[PDB]
Amino acid sequence: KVAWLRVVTLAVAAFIFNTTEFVPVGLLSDIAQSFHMQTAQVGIMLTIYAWVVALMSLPFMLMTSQVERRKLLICLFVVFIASHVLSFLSWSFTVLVISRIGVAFANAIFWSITASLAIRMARAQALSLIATGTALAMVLGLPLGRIVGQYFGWRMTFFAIGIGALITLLCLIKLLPLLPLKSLPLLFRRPALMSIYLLTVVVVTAHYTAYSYIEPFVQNIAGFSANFATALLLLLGGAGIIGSVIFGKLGNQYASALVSTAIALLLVCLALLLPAANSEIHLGVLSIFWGIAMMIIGLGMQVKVLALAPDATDVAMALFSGIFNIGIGAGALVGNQVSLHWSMSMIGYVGAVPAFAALIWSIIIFRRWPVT
Ligand SMILES: CCCCCCCCCO[C@@H]1O[C@H](CO)[C@@H](O)[C@H](O)[C@H]1O
Ligand SMILES: CCCCCCCCCO[C@@H]1O[C@H](CO)[C@@H](O)[C@H](O)[C@H]1O
Repeated sequence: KVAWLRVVTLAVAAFIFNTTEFVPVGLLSDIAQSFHMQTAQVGIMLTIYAWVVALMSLPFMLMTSQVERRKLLICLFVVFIASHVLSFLSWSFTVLVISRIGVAFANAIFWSITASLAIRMARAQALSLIATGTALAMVLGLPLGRIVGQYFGWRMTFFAIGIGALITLLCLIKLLPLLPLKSLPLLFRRPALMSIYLLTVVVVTAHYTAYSYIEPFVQNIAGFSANFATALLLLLGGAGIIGSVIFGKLGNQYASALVSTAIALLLVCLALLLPAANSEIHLGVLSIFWGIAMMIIGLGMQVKVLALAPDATDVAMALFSGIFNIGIGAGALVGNQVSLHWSMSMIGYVGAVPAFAALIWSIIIFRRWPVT
């Protein structure tokens, strides 16, 4: 009953925390406009947010292992809210980026403890309540947040996100009850696990070289309307939900085959992004594949990480999330460079290189370790 109420207030927080990671992709120009930059330069806020989560997610999780979670959640929420107020009234791109380092700290801690808190209250579908909040962040959180950005501006988008957290924080204060390192070398010494981390960083770099700049790409390269970009992002968000269900149905026994097929499919979408940019329905139909491909890739490797480190899922997850974010920041940076020094239309072809590498690498490591 109220058990459900608290797992539910956890899911709305998941949705809120994931939406703010996502929304900069759909406010890049709006943000660029307010600070007089080209849209690609704004990509630095993505790199910098993702690398701070990466370098901190494993350290943060350890240092906060002895803190009771209700006290922990409140502090991370306070940091989160304060940071979004700071994004709203930020007086320089530098101040905006500094606010984004603040939200990165809260996110890093927040994803440490949120699955554990979901299972503590009654369980398997208590966990799916946290995932569906992520899911909603994808198909609703990012698209709606862009629409708010277009009407009210990007600052109000960040301001609204913090207010929602604040409302969520208060529900958590009423609803929450009292909530009372040596694995790295062993995990390092598992080449099958290390190979998945390697795969993860390469393939995520591939995807985010293009995905980070899809908004300026759609409007300034494909030259479609601002509202076409918003629809594409809902397609991608809904395509991700689609990929999420096929994986959930066949992932436990076809994860390797699913991962490599999805990587092949992602490679193909990257290479055909600029060619498909002349037809709005080609881009829209491409993005449906793109969205399906990338979410199957991400969950397949997450399931490999679990299958390879059941003895230490916490640090393995902290490691997986960390290296996943390194690929996020690398994708934005490479995308940033291809856009500034070459052009944003090669964004699809440059992302294709590492996606190809990752394909071959996936094909190799699944031959070498085929039973999980
Ligand atoms: C080419 C070397 C092989 C790389 C394979 C990646 C697994 C080892 C990297 O772990 C490191 O752990 C640190 C924890 O703070 C972070 O800096 C970041 O998570 C990550 O880099
Ligand atoms: C952070 C992105 C910059 C790194 C460059 C991406 C390449 C990493 C892919 O791995 C390598 O691809 C080789 C191609 O020959 C394979 O032969 C080799 O097996 C494998 O080690």
